[PDB]
Amino acid sequence: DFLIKSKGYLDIQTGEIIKADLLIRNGKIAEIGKINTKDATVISIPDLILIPGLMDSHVHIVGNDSKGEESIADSSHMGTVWGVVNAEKTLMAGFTTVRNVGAANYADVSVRDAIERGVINGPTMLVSGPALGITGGHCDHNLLPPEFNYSSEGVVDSPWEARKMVRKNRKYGADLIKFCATGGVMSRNTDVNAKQFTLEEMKAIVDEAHNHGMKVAAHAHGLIGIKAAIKAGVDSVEHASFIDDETIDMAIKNNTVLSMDIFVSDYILGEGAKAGIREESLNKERLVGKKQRENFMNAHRRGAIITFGTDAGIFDHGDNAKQFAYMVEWGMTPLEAIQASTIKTATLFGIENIGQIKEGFDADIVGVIENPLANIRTLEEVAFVMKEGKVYKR
Amino acid sequence: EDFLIKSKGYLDIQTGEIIKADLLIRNGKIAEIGKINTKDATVISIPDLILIPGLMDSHVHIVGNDSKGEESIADSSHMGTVWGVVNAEKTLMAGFTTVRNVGAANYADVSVRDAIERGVINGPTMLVSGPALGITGGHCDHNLLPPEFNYSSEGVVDSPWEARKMVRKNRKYGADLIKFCATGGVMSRNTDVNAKQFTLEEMKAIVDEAHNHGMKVAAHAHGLIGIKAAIKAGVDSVEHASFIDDETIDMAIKNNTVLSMDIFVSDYILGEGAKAGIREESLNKERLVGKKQRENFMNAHRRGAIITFGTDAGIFDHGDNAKQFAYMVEWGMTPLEAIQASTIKTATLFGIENIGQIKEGFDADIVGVIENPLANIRTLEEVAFVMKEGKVYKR
Amino acid sequence: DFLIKSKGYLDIQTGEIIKADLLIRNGKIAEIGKINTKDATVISIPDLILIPGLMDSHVHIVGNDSKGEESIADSSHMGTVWGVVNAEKTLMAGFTTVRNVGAANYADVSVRDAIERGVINGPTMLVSGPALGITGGHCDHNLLPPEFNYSSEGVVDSPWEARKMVRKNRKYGADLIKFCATGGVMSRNTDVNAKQFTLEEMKAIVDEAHNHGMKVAAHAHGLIGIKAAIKAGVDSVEHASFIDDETIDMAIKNNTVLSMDIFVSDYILGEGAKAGIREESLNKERLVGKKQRENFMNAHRRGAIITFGTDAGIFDHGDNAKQFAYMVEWGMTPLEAIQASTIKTATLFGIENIGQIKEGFDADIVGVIENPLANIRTLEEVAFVMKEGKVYKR
Amino acid sequence: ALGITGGHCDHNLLPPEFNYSSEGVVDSPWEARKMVRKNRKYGADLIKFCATGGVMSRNTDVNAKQFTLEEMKAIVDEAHNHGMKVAAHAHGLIGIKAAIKAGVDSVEHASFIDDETIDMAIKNNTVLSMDIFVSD
Ligand SMILES: NC(=[NH2+])NCCC[C@H](N)C(=O)O
Ligand SMILES: NC(=[NH2+])NCCC[C@H](N)C(=O)O
Ligand SMILES: NC(=[NH2+])NCCC[C@H](N)C(=O)O
Ligand SMILES: NC(=[NH2+])NCCC[C@H](N)C(=O)O
Ligand SMILES: [Zn+2]
Ligand SMILES: [Zn+2]
Ligand SMILES: [Zn+2]
Ligand SMILES: [Zn+2]
Ligand SMILES: [Zn+2]
Ligand SMILES: [Zn+2]
Ligand SMILES: [Zn+2]
Ligand SMILES: [Zn+2]
Ligand SMILES: [Zn+2]
Ligand SMILES: [Zn+2]
Ligand SMILES: [Zn+2]
Ligand SMILES: [Zn+2]
Ligand SMILES: [Zn+2]
Repeated sequence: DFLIKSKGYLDIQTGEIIKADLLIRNGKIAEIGKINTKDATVISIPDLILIPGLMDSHVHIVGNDSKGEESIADSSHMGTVWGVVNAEKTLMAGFTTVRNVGAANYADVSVRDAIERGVINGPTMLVSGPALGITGGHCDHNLLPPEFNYSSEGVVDSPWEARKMVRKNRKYGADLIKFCATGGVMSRNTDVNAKQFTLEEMKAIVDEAHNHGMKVAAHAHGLIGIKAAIKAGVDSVEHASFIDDETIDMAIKNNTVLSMDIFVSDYILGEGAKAGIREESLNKERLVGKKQRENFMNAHRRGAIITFGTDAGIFDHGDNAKQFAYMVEWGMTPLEAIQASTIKTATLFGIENIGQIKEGFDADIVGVIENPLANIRTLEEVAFVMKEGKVYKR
Repeated sequence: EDFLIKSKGYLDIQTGEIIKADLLIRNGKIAEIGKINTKDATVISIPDLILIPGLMDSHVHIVGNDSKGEESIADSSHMGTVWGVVNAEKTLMAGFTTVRNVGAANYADVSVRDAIERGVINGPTMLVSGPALGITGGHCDHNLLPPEFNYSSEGVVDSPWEARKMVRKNRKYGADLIKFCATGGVMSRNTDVNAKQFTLEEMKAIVDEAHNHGMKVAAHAHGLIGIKAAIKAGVDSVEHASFIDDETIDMAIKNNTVLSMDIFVSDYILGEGAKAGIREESLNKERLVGKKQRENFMNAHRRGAIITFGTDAGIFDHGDNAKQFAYMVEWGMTPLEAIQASTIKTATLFGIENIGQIKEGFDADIVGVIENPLANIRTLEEVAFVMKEGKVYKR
Repeated sequence: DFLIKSKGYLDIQTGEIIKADLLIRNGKIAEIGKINTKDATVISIPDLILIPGLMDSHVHIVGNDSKGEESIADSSHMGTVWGVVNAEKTLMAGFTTVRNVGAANYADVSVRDAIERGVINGPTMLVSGPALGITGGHCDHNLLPPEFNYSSEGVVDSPWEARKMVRKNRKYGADLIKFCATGGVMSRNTDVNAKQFTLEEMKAIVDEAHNHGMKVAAHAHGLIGIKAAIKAGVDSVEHASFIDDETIDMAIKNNTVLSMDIFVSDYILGEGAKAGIREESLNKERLVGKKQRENFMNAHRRGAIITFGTDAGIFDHGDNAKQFAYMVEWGMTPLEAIQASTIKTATLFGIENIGQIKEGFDADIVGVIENPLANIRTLEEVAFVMKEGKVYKR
Repeated sequence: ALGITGGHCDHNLLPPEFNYSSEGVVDSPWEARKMVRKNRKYGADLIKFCATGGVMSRNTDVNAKQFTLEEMKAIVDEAHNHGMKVAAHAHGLIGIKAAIKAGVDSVEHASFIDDETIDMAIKNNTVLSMDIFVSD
């Protein structure tokens, strides 16, 4: 049992700093206010303001981050090694629950299960397994000559094939299903504006996933794909870069969350240009970047649900909180930006008893130096992290 | 040669009346009822015993490996066949003369069935399903190996035409009926009991093809949404039916959908099975299912739904099937209704005539028992005389 | 414990009937003499003479015995069902240890393990797994058209292929290795007098098997294959139908046991002719039958070790004891015939503590009506069977 | 690790219907040669093989030799050609002899090593890597 004495805590619903102590037992926030101090151990942390543990709705924790010629023939296990490292970095940054949204060989379930079993430290991961795509789509790997005839793990090309891949992902322990509805920036030979998958295929994916109580995320930059994903019944649209007034309203009507990664565009065009990102990808980034944040601002105003998704993996894991500054700059209040990373994500994830400092809820608590409603860039350097009643950072 | 059964009196399963008579048995049928011209050959003098028709179980798994421990880990599938021989005898000796085997691999169930039929081994007449059909990762699938193995079990199908083909394949290799998983289950790893498995289109395809070949369809379904779908697809029986509500009990009544409910086996799983080697995930899913199923069993009987005697023997010991009768009367059936559920009700479900009744022309599947079963139903738990097809197997 | 009081017991070495009691503890014969019936519990069988449990060195317990058109498309599991039936029949006939010498799919290890676990009743089986043969050999199944290109489980065609099949059999639990060194009677398109396998292949089979502590049996009718099998170093030659003076001496020198089935030829030409045995097989039986028993007589005289192998499976399981009468008629004393089925087999099998009613040995004991040295045909109907301290027949 | 079909390095935990053999299973000198080459291809520093049965595996005789000497020599020759060292798992005496005779750089466990073959190891610079603690 822990008793947490602090400068106060953010009531995320109201936007209030409230001065109270927190009693923690069985990894849950047991009690809030003045508590009987005779009992057990005390976390004296009186200068820090406490916020609920942060959430990212779009990460790629597992994957090889080694670069250069020496890493060319690396096995898939190197990506699992990197997953361990990056899971720690994500948690230490104050992110306690994340949505891993594409990985190969179910190494994402392995890292998730290892965290859950307390083998390694990291956030609670909700994992997708291999993302589902058409032949030659964004989800497919178009880097080998046709003599190889290589298609990646999640490539499906009929409603029933798609159905079966959803079933196979669930079999090997996926929490959600992810699919590419358009082309993308980071892949080779994909049109960002063209729709990938027929609506029948998209509907089959969504129907099957929901039947198993799994939520569906859809990668979609181009407008025609965003429309189709919403119409198919997805729970979130990732990126949503060219969303217009009419289909923002479609999303509002259908409770479709818009998981928009407005920060990562600056990394790709700046730091990523000489990091090793291809020339074809940088040109597709120009088409997407500036237009996405304009649409982000419009979508928020019109009233669409937007979550905090960063596409961490492209940029460094642990730097996820840099998106908060971008989020307020493009039309959100500091409170709204933090709500997008807590209560909004919680609903999207379909997990209750997280995202709020409230009695009964899980003890996922982040301590921060300044007031986050005054300066949101304090989230970029957190000073206390507790996940499930365990302290990982001081 | 002919036999004369001098009994304390047989039970007319239609009426409830212990009609005192004698029975002449020739060619494996009941030829004469009443006082007969004692003409021919030998006399089965067994006058302490009340006579009932041979008992039926609509849900068994006779073939399967019952060996436990580390020593049995790399056993071939033939061990499950060996056990099948053992368990077939144990089933017949417990007074069950016709059973419906409802899920087995490699058509070993048709091999055991045929062996019994050929007189190679002793056991009940089996109606066999072959491999049960299920989706990838479903209850019918084996979810115990790593993804690297990419293992899916025999009856895994994932499209209406794949499903169609599997029904045809089972028929090709000698199946009598078709069985499929409509929801997740208790005993499997990584299955949601509440969630539906298969699309309705898939289910309808299975049913349509099976019925086209004169095969009946059983559907494993715990969750309500899958029970609805199975009935709507047109199955002949819903196994378990654990979360069936008022509305869909009426659906079943309207469509002649039998409810094959296993109310006994839950006590074995939570009690004896907890230390026997049943996984922690399975025991938690049993607590969700068990108590609620029997409440729904009581409600379904009262609303007027056809319920058969199905035990899920294989989980518990084969031979102990008759233990469910006590549970059956306790949960709203009369002693007569519980025996009817194991005789006439099952015979219709099985689609076999000339069985389930002590009547002239019917098959000589006759069980002798000590006390009156309408007085004490637990006498069925220890039968003293078993005749199957005019041959005596127990005295 | 068990205290067996009988008329007496056959001393298998001397041929005398010793009067004593037999104390049984933990499956072994603990004491032989006048024994204080002390703790427990007495088996009074005063009319019966006790002999060691009988052995067969050549059986096929697992295999489909169903005939007619209805059995044509039977799965291999029907052979397993029949295996259960035939194991019981073998044990009730007073055979407590047998050597099963060819079966498919490791169904023989399944039946053996089921008996060992006490799931079913039967003798202790020593099993071979699939017999090794060349393409188109006696061990191969030559009943399908060439379009099918079917070769059976144990077909090997190089020394390293043969090595690997031995290793594979051991992996899936075989006790011994069996191979075809010549063509046979019961197969289609095989020359009985032609050698199958090169010597190099034969030597590789034997070397690998011996390296693992497995014994090697070789099916060999034709003289030239018998020679080769002995030269390769086999522990037994099955059938050995055309063995001459020179190679009988080869067998004596090398301790090569001759497992000869003299009875079964009368079944094949008589009962089997109408049972469904093909015309090509009956003609090859006429070449083998009469000549084999003449050679059996010569080999015994010259001093070669001959065990009791019947080829049960062709004829009915349980009728194994009929070979005893044939065995005395062709040059053995009644004692020598029973010795061939007890002490001789035990050595061949490589199992100690069986085959003798002796202190420390296993309680494999058969009770019989008359004296077996007076009338050997009492073995054809035994009255008492105990295997490993358990009574199966009274 | 390289091993025979059904050996200590093989995994004998599945039914014969699966026909599963593990990654390093080799059953001829040239197969063995190839697996050494494959291991080197994907970055191995040394080669390890099972020369006898072991404790922790299912269905293996600890005192029986696994691999022919020819196979063993092929493994060692090929590894040495690439400047890789060879370790050999060996409990039983008859396998330890063979591994030394084949020219391994170390014998792992070496549980039943006698006077004569300790001298063989000394003469050949064969290191004995012995795990005396783990049995407790
Ligand atoms: N707003 C952005 N440009 N985000 C980057 C998109 C990255 C995404 N994985 C793709 O390849 O399409
Ligand atoms: N009353 C019961 N618990 N019935 C369910 C028995 C187990 C069932 N075959 C399953 O795994 O789903
Ligand atoms: N002595 C004999 N009858 N030998 C022939 C027995 C049949 C033997 N299994 C074969 O086909 O060769
Ligand atoms: N006494 C010992 N060192 N025992 C442990 C041996 C471990 C080795 N991996 C084996 O199973 O063979
Ligand atoms: Zn958590
Ligand atoms: Zn994307
Ligand atoms: Zn992404
Ligand atoms: Zn706002
Ligand atoms: Zn019948
Ligand atoms: Zn079920
Ligand atoms: Zn069942
Ligand atoms: Zn009633
Ligand atoms: Zn024995
Ligand atoms: Zn033969
Ligand atoms: Zn034979
Ligand atoms: Zn003699
Ligand atoms: Zn080792």
